[PDB]
Amino acid sequence: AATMGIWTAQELHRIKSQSYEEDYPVG
Amino acid sequence: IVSVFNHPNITKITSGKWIDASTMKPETAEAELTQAIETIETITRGQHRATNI
Amino acid sequence: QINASYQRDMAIALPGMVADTSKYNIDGACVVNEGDVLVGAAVQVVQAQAVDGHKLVKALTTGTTPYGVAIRSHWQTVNAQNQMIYEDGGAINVMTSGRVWMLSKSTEAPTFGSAVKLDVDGQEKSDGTIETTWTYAGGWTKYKDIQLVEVQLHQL
Amino acid sequence: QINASYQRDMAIALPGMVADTSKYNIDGACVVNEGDVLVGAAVQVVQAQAVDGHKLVKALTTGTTPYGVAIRSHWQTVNAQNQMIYEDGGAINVMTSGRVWMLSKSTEAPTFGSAVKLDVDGQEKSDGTIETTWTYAGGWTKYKDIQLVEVQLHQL
Amino acid sequence: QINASYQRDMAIALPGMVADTSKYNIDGACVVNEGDVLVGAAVQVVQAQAVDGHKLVKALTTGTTPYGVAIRSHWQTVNAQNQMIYEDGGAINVMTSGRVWMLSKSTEAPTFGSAVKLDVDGQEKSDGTIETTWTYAGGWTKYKDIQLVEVQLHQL
Repeated sequence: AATMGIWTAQELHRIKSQSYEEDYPVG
Repeated sequence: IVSVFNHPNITKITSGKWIDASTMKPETAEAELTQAIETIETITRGQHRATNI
Repeated sequence: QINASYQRDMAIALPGMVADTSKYNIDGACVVNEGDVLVGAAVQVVQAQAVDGHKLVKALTTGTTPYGVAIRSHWQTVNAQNQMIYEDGGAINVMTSGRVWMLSKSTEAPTFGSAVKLDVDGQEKSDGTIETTWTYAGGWTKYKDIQLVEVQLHQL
Repeated sequence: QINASYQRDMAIALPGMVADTSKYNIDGACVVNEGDVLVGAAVQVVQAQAVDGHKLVKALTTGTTPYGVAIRSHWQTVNAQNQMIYEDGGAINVMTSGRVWMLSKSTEAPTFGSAVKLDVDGQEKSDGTIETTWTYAGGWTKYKDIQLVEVQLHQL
Repeated sequence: QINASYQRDMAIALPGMVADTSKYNIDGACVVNEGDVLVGAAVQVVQAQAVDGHKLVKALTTGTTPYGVAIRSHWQTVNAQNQMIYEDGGAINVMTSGRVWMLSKSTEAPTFGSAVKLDVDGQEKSDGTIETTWTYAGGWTKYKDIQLVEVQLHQL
């Protein structure tokens, strides 16, 4: 069968509103 | 939970003792501080700069 | 034509569910160490910290002594292989006394008041190897194919 | 100049302190005879009055069976030799089940789940002559050169 | 008290990447069966449907014959174990002609124009047992802990 909870793992989750990008200097 | 001293991706510098047998080595202290600042400037290729010690 | 009405009966219990409101006791200062724990199976304590106070627990194996049984909690648990478990490196609720429904592997009804025998994987089974001091509380039901049994647990 | 901040830690426990709030039981209808009892040491019962209902207890001696551990209260004790004690002829708070901090005379950390042996004066010692039904709980600390251990007490 | 400037170089390769815009050919009417395929590894054809026209592909095994190389696609791939893969029962992109970057288990630079030898899991190896007709295109790069090589493929 399947015996799980009420709320899925995605309803209780946070995503940070900023991204990180690597820097490659031109010269 | 990993402490700031136990992270496996922070820069670590082995250092000679600043105080040995009750005498001071300000020259060594200055050199090591300058080396650390240059390292932080260098590794990020000028993207980030040290502010706090 | 003539009308009709129907009737259905709900299941009695679920794995890792507190049987009733008798005198019980839970432990929430436990942490899962090196593995995962199924909800409804016995656990063992590997080490208790001297000054910090936490208790490191894991799944039961051969040559060990049981300590408690995990229980259901909608907030502190995770969904895996279509079931509810406690992931590694997290808090866990361990019932140290009271009546609880737990998974079983046997095939016949147990005798009320008899001692509980456990298997090496931590689920109740007759003629098992590991000997405990818990008893059967007189409960025998199946939920959509899973075998459940009601156990009386006393503090170690 | 360079500004500075410092950090310090509190102690963990004191002798006779109740460790956890987990299913404890305290008997209050008790009286003391023949001397004084230190807070944090085992006591023995010498007589249970038939009709009055008070239990007469005193300090643990040789060839006897312990009954409980005195606990810490700011109102029922008196201050002698810079420590809190229960004077003769006064009511005492005795825990019969729960988790308590007991004075210790040993030198090696105990093993979780093992039986606890007492000395002839009611203080825990690793190798004692008095056998009990209580258990270790894993706590082990020291407050200003005083050895404390954590004991789980079952009802006799 | 002087300014400074720095220089960093981009990596030039990735597993399963198309090397350049020369004459290439992509089979997209296939389907993966019996497992999953790593991006940047050779594949084999189990059977071809006579009426429907779909081909059935799987990973390269012992004694079989390779047919193509899986290529990168931000839409058709699934992210698992920190890599791009093709899960079972989904459309796959096999590449049957052109220059491609492939995972390697070698340690030395290969000779331009030599024959490519594959190891038993569909990854290039200097001393493999599975022989092909594909050639080396000359490129030889190393990403972070990953060794990649330029392989030129022609139709079977």
